[PDB]
Amino acid sequence: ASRILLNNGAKMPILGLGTWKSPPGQVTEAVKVAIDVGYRHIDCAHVYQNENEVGVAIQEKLREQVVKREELFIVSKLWCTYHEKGLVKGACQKTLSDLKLDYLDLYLIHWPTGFKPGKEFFPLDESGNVVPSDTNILDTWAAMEELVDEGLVKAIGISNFNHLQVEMILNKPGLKYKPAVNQIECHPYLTQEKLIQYCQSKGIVVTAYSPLGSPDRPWAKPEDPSLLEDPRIKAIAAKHNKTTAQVLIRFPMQRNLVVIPKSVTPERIAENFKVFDFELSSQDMTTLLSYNRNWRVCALLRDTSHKDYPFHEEF
Ligand SMILES: NC(=O)c1ccc[n+]([C@@H]2O[C@H](COP(=O)([O-])OP(=O)(O)OC[C@H]3O[C@@H](n4cnc5c(N)ncnc54)[C@H](OP(=O)(O)O)[C@@H]3O)[C@@H](O)[C@H]2O)c1
Ligand SMILES: NC(=O)[C@@H]1C[C@]2(NC(=O)NC2=O)c2cc(F)ccc2O1
Repeated sequence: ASRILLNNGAKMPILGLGTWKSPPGQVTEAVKVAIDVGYRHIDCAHVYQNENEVGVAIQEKLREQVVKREELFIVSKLWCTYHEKGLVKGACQKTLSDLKLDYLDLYLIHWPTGFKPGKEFFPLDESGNVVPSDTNILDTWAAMEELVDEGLVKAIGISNFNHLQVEMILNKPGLKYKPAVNQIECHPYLTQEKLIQYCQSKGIVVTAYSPLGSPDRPWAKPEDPSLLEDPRIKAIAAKHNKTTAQVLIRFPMQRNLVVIPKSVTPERIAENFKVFDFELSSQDMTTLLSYNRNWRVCALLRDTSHKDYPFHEEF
């Protein structure tokens, strides 16, 4: 089945296109190709600095009647410098304008960490530390709930929240809407069994980011593990007559996760979508899970001092 049921009653395509690092002069065509080939979920963010260009593609394909808006599932995130109650609505509307939408299917708090508002996405003090905001994530969550009540977003969620932070929202006094999704890093080197189990036990759908290991991450090093070239994973792919990437995408799908591989390459975009025609065995799945090494691509290493930094806790 191509979609999963959220706790807001809407359905979310379990496969989406990521857009972090997608160059602004390539991402319009990437999203047009993705929708042409059958993608119905696009994962976006203001901090990616390319929403206008993603939006151009979405609008053209609506205009062309390639797809209807009801059939698309568009996701964006609230960046850390906009956690203040007075800035949330504005941030959302700028993203909407850029994406040329009148609503988001899903809007996520991008990180539990709030930063000082301003032009800079990573505001620094004179000694190099990121400057935090005094806003806490419970007041940020209430502002996200307002967005629902104003019709700007159909669902709200969180990203990069650890289990104690998910729990804090779940136990927020006067909680109005629970989070629908927690978007976290997840791949065979970071399998996240504990956090996923917790979120799913709570009815919260987990989206797996960097499922291919983010080989274009800016800080990659030639000696890092490589999922795509791990011969153990190659072997499993070979056996199923699929590519390694296809295996890496099918893997979270069979854990009842949503997954959002990024590509701006038309051939790979199509490749990545042909994952609905084969099944990994239970054994394949346990084998993939065994490769966990708690290897994190996205650890926000410029702000490990934040009170709300999520990755000091085990999960
Ligand atoms: N919530 C957050 O904090 C957060 C954090 C990280 C990522 N994300 C989201 O998750 C998405 C996915 O993560 P990611 O961008 O870090 O990386 P990823 O999706 O794990 O990997 C993308 C890299 O893989 C390459 N690639 C894609 N398909 C391939 C295939 N079939 N064969 C070989 N190489 C392939 C891409 O190349 P080309 O593009 O050159 O084809 C690109 O270099 C992001 O784009 C973003 O939407 C969210
Ligand atoms: N260092 C990190 O872990 C995050 C990763 C991350 N990528 C992503 O998709 N979400 C993120 O927040 C990102 C994206 C940016 F545009 C800029 C910084 C950046 O930092």
